[PDB]
Amino acid sequence: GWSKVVNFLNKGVQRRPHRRLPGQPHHQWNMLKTQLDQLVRSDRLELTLPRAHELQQYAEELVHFAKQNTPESSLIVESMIFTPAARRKLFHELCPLYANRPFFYTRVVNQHRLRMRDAAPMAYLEFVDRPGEIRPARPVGFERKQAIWEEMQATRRGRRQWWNHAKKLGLIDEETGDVISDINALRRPSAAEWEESDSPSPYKMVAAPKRALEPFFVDLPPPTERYRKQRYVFKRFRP
Amino acid sequence: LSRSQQTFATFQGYCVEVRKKRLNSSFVLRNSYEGIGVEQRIPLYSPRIISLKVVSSCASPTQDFLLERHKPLTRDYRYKWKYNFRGRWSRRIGKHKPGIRSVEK
Amino acid sequence: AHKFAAPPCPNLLLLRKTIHQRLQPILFFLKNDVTMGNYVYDQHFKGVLCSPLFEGKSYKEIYAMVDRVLEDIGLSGRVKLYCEPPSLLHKMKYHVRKHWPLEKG
Amino acid sequence: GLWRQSIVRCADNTGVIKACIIGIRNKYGTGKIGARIRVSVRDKTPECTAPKMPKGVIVRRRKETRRKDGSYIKFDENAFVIIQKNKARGTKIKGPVPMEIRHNCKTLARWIFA
RNA sequence: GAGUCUAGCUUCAGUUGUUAUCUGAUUGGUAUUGCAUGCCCUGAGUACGUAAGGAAAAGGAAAGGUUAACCGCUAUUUAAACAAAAAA
RNA sequence: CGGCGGCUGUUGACGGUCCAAAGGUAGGAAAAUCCUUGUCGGGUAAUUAUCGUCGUGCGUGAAAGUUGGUCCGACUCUUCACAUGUCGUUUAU
RNA sequence: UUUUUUUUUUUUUUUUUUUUUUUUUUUU
Repeated sequence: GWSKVVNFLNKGVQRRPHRRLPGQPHHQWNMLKTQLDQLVRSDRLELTLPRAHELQQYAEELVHFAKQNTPESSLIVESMIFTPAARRKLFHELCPLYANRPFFYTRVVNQHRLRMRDAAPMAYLEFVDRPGEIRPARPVGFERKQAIWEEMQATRRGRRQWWNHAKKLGLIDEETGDVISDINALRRPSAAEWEESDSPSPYKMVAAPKRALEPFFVDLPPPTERYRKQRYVFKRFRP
Repeated sequence: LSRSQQTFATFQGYCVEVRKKRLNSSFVLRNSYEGIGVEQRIPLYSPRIISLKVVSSCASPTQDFLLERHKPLTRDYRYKWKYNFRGRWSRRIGKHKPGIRSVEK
Repeated sequence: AHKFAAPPCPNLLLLRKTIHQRLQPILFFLKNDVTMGNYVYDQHFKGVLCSPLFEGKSYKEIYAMVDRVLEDIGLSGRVKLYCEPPSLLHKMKYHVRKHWPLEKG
Repeated sequence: GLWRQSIVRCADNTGVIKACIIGIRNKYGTGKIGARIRVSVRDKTPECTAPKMPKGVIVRRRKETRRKDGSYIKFDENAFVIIQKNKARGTKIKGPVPMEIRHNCKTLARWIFA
């Protein structure tokens, strides 16, 4: 090429909202559908930047419609997954998670590098507020209020800047015109928690950080290490 | 009809369409006279409308269903089955003739 | 529509007179069915019908009246008629756009 | 709208059933209501007395017609009326007649508002 | 030295065609028209003419046709269907 | 086993004369042939295109294969009917 | 919600609309 044609042709051309994909629409939709399930099952995927900016559109809608907990919404959620494992995870680990998160459960990170074999850009599509995340996420709900109160109590500048905002949240005592002293008073029960229903055993489980541990040892690799397979097989040339 | 001439007009017909808008809203009426069918659309907001009356109504949930903006049941519409065709000049892929394909198989 | 005249067509005239006398439709069309045979005339009919009498009734009852009316003249199994209520005239979107010949009789 | 080689009926009671258009003052086939056109008679009744080439004016049009007041008017058929010596040949007009007719022949119609 | 808005030049066709004397306190002294198809109306049944017959100065309007612009209305086609509650 | 015609007189059955083995038979006939508009009739707002017919305008010509009842048709042409962006005049995915 | 004529509007200006270029700098 010439590198000038690109510029000459692009004059007075509108941008496309939805990025084109190789194949018929029926194929494209299938592709995106399957990639959504694969993204749900992993927690981070490595994809090209254009594609990473495209899959995030449905990545948000899936979680947005999964939290309604309605027959109608359930249908739409059903209409966007394939495998049962993704359904299970979405309905048992992600829904409880984003209980207090209004929106924006995903992000895109650019790698600023080119593929060796393709010379193409690369990016990561990782969920927000997940173990081993690239960067930490901000608090929401009562956590946010506590953060804000901390900020306020830290220094004068924070107090001044958050003065207006604090009023709405109720962190300012109207009876004395000062920041609330006790912040735990604004604690409320969240949806994620378990409502109240109202031993000397040797087989008792042991507390541990993600899931408990059994009092017995089982000779078994992790879930991700008990099923091996060759990634790729060479194809001999036929001269 | 004519303000100067003081000529009025009275039309009668059955409602066929009600275009729901803000200011450009209109209603379409259809009738027959001596076997010839006539149709006329009248805007809602017009200064010429002398009077408007209803002779017979059809109050029922069916009318309410038509008088409401419904939402898609599912996101299946994105499939776009009508686009799944075969090129005339394209390679033979199965036993499908040139044109739109079928989903039974 | 029809350039020249056409051979005598008494059944078409009888159907037009009977439908306009009993069903009092508002959008009634008729023509000869060529899909049944090109070398045959005045045997098969096809058209569109719509009358207020079909409001608040199911399709079974709607078509039962048409069949009963056709029985009185002896053209039951020779007319392919599509009928919809006036309120649901939008269902006939893709049935009016088509050409409609003008038989002389 | 209307165009050459078009078959249109007659609203008058002269006896003619239909006629073929021969000419019109248009290029893009957008014939309007009230436009003079030449017709050739194709069929006639056993008791007709119309000429071979009657001259008339478009009365009714299938295509919708826009109004000055933002309304629209539509018909189910295309019919014309014969004109002779600046007057209609017949004595009555079948069906309604639209308002968009400068000619005074519309008075013979039964319902001008319909 | 630098930012903005601009003078001059340039621009479809084409031209050089404009103002003596000067209301005595008396309602004041040229003024954005270059241009042009057909049919209808006022002027007008007037000028003209035994009769038949039948003009112009000016303006006003309904078709057809060309160029350009635009999406308020209509027609064709087509897409979208997601975050008001700090108890969330 | 190549083919088969002149003058002249009354629309003209008939009469004169030259030549020759014999002097186009019948049928078809504006033609796989003359002429790229022969008269009249049917179709269309227009038909010289095409069918029917007349048999003169030039002319073809019988086991050289002529004519053709019925049946038959990947053989020219006239004409009727449905849909149709072939179209005036071009749009959207 | 977008495009289009099959819809709508104009048929005026030409010292006008518009524009890439401040020029007393006679040897960068």
